[PDB]
Amino acid sequence: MRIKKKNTRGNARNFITRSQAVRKLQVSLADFRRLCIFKGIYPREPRNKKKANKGSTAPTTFYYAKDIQYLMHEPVLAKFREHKTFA
Amino acid sequence: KKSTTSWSTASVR
Amino acid sequence: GRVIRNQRKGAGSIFTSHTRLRQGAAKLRTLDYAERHGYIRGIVKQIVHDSGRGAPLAKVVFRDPYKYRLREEIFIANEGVHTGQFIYAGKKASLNVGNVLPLGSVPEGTIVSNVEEKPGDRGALARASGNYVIIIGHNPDENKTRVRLPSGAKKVISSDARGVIGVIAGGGRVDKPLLKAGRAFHKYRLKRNSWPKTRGVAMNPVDHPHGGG
Amino acid sequence: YATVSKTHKTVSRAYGGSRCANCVKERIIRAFLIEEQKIVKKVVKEQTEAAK
Amino acid sequence: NPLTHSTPKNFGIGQAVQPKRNLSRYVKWPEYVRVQRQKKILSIRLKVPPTIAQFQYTLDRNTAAETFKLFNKYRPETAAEKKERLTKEAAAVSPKPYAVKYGLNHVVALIENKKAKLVLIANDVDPIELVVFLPALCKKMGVPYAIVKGKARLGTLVNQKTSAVAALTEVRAEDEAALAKLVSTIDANFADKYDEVKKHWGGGILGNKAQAKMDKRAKNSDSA
RNA sequence: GAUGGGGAAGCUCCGUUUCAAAGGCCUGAUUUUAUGCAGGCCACCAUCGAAAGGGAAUCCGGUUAAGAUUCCGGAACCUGG
RNA sequence: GCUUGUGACGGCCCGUGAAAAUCCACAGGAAGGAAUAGUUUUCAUGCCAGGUCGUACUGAUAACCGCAGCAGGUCUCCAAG
RNA sequence: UUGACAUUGUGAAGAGACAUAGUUUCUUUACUUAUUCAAUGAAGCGGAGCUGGAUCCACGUUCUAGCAUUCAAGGUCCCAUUCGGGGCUGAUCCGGGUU
Ligand SMILES: [Mg+2]
Ligand SMILES: [Mg+2]
Ligand SMILES: [Mg+2]
Ligand SMILES: [Mg+2]
Ligand SMILES: [Mg+2]
Ligand SMILES: [Mg+2]
Ligand SMILES: [Mg+2]
Ligand SMILES: [Mg+2]
Ligand SMILES: [Mg+2]
Ligand SMILES: [Mg+2]
Repeated sequence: MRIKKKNTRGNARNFITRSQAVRKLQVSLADFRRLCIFKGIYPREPRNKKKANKGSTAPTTFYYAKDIQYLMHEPVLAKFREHKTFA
Repeated sequence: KKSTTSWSTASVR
Repeated sequence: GRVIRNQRKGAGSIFTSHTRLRQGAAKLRTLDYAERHGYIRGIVKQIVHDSGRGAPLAKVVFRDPYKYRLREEIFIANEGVHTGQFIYAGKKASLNVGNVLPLGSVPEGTIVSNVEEKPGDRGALARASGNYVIIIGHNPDENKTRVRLPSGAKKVISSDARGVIGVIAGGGRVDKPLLKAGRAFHKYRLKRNSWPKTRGVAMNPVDHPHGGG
Repeated sequence: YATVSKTHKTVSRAYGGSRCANCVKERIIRAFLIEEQKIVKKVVKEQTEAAK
Repeated sequence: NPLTHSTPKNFGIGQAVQPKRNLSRYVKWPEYVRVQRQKKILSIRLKVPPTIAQFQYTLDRNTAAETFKLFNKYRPETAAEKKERLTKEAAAVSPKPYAVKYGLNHVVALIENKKAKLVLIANDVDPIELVVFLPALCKKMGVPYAIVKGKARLGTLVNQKTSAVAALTEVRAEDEAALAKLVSTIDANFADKYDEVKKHWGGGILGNKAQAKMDKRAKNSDSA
C-alpha cells in the first residue's frame, strides 16, 4: 500500500463546511437553511478544528457529512425545484 | 434489499 | 538514384538537436506596458555555461507587475555583466552595458546585441559570442533605424525594436586551434549529428553525384 | 525531516534555517540603510521641487 | 486617531503591484459571442444595399405603442377557450370571429387578393429574403404596411414565440375609426417620412480608431 | 500518444497546449418586494514510458527433502487515523 | 599492505557533466486562544490498521540462443596464503 | 519562374463614351471590411482632458545581491454603534477594435 495523503480521512472527512454542503446539494443558501430546519440538521464542533479545516483557525460552521448525504434524498428538495420551474 | 438502479435511497436514517 | 544525406537531414530522425543539458531558450522579456512606457529593474542572479552555445547566459530576476511573485528570464550575457548587477529594461532605461533599450532611444554609433528583428520577437540578431550590431542612423519620419550587422549587411528595422547595450561575451573563441578530432567530437556531441563529414568524391556514384572516377 | 522535531530544522533567529547569520546581518543592514537613504532622497527632492 | 496612519501606494511603473481594474475590454470571450459581435459590426461597416437597408427605418415608439394597443384587442383565440367554444357548439347542435391574421404565406395571399387593411412586418427576420420583398409587394398592391421592431413582439401578438408578419383584415365597428386613424398616422410618420431615405445605401460607418485617424489626418492636412 | 481543431475519397494523418465556454475554492439575514442564488478569488492542460535512474520504513538467531531479509522466537522501524 | 566507503583539495574542457514525484524550512499573519481556568497532538507515552501480483531452480563445455546434453555466443557482485 | 481568371471590397483626383443634367471603362493616390503574418497573463490600445508642469513630459522607480501579497491605508458622506457595515475617492473621462 502506498503512502496515504493527509487531510483526507478522519476529521477531514467526518465534517463538511456550510459552503461545501450548499455546493454539494446544488441549492441556494436560503433553501439549505430551510431544509436543515425541516430535517433537524444542526451544526457540530470537531474536537480538532485545524484537522477539520486544513490548519485554518477561522470560524466555520460544520455539519456531519453523512447527515448532508441523507439530506440529499429529501423529496422537499424536488418540490423546491418544481416551484422554481413554476415561478 | 439490494439496489436495482445506480441511484438509491433505501430509507435508513 | 539513392537519397543523399543532404536530403535525408530534412526528415529529422537522427539529425535533431541535442537539447537535454540546455538552460532554456535565451530571449528578452515580452514587450509589456512597463517596457513600452518606462523601465523595470531586474537583478543578475548568476552567469552560467550553456551546453552547445559558446556565449554564457545570465539569469535575471524581475518582479511581476500584476502579481506578487518573481519572474526569471534567460539573457545572453554581454561582456562586463556581473552577478548582483541591476539591469534596466524599457524605454526610459539608461545607456549602460547590459540594459535593454529601444533602438530609437540610442545615439548613432551605439553598439548593441540580441537585437529584435521586429518589435516583440524577443531578440534575433548578433547573438553569437563576440558579435554585435552598430547603430548607423535614424529615420524619425518613417520611425525606422538603420543598423550594420556582423556580416557587413545593412538593415532597416523598426525603432521600437529592442537591443541590449554592449557586445556578446565569450569573444575570441574561434582563434584557438582544436588540434584534435576528439575535441571536435566533444564539440559536436553537445550540438547535433553533423560530424564527421565524408567527402562526396570519396563515395560511390550512387551515394553522391560527385562520386566515382 | 518530517519525522524530527522542529528544533532540529531551525535556529532561533529570523530566517533561521533558510538563511545563515551573516546573510541575515547583511540584509538587515541593507534594509535599514536603504530606507534611511530613501527618506533623505524624498526630503531632498521635495525641497528641490519648490526651489526650482 | 493616533493608532491609524496614511500609507499611500505608488501604482506607477516599477512600483507596488497593480490593483484590480475593470478588464472587460480585454476579455477573451467565447467564440460564439465574438462571432455575433463581429457579425453585427461587419453589417454596420459594409455598404448595405437599399432593399436591405430599408428595414432599419421602423415605426417610432408612440405610433408602435398605439398600433400594438389596437392589435392586442384582436389577439387570436387560444387553445383553452377553443375547447370551451367547441363544447358550446356541441350542446347547440357561434358568432363570426375577429382576429389578427398571421403566417407568411397566408398574409402574402391576403395582400395579393387585396383583403389586408394593414400589414406589420418584423425587421429582425433571418433569413431576410423571407420578407425582403414584402414592402414592394404591399406598395404595388396598394396595401398599408409598417416595419416594426420585434418578431417576438408580433409573436406575443399572435400567441407564438416569433412571428415574421401580422395582418389586420376585418375590424369591428367600434374600432374602424381607430384603424383608419392609425393608417393615416402610419402614412404620415412612416410612408411619407422615409420615402426618400429608403432609396439610399446604408452602413457607411467607420470604426472608432479609423475615424480618429481620419479626423487627425484631416486636421493635419487643413492646418499645420 | 488521445481530446479541441484542421487535413484526407477513405483505411486514417498532423499536432501535445494549442485555436476550446476544457474547474475548483471562499463568503452570505447581499436592506431584504416576501416560495426563483447573490458577491468574490486563482488559473493551464489526458494518458503511457526505467524489476540497473529518483524512491517511507527490518534486523539477528533458529527452522525444510525441497521456503526465507517473507515461516518461528526475540527485538525494531515507517505511514495514515 | 588488499579491497571498499568517505573528506578536504588539485588538474582538464570551443566537453562545465538529467528531470519529476516527494519532504522540510523561511517570509507573511487571515485568525484563534487563559484566571479560577485555557492553549500546545513538530515533547513522551498509550490505541488501530497496512490490500494485489512476483518469490522454487539453472544462469551454462547439459536447465538461455545456435534444428543437439554443439570446444561457439551471452550483462554483473564477492574474493585467501 | 512568368502570365490570365476567381477569391475582390470602399473613396478621392485626372482622362473616355449617351450629344454640357452623372451610367460605366483607363491611370494616379488613399482607406478597411475580406484575406495573410505574429504575440499575449487576449492589462493598460485610440481619442479627449477649462487634468497639472514646462509642442513635450509624467516631476510617482537608477550609489547598495534588503522588502513589497490578505476587497489598501487615509480623506469624506451615511448607518444606529456592536465584534463593525455600506458609498465616493484614493486610482480622470469616452469608445461598437486584445495588441
Ligand atoms: Mg570506393
Ligand atoms: Mg497522433
Ligand atoms: Mg508510469
Ligand atoms: Mg531502482
Ligand atoms: Mg534455496
Ligand atoms: Mg516475525
Ligand atoms: Mg530463492
Ligand atoms: Mg539460485
Ligand atoms: Mg535451446
Ligand atoms: Mg529456433
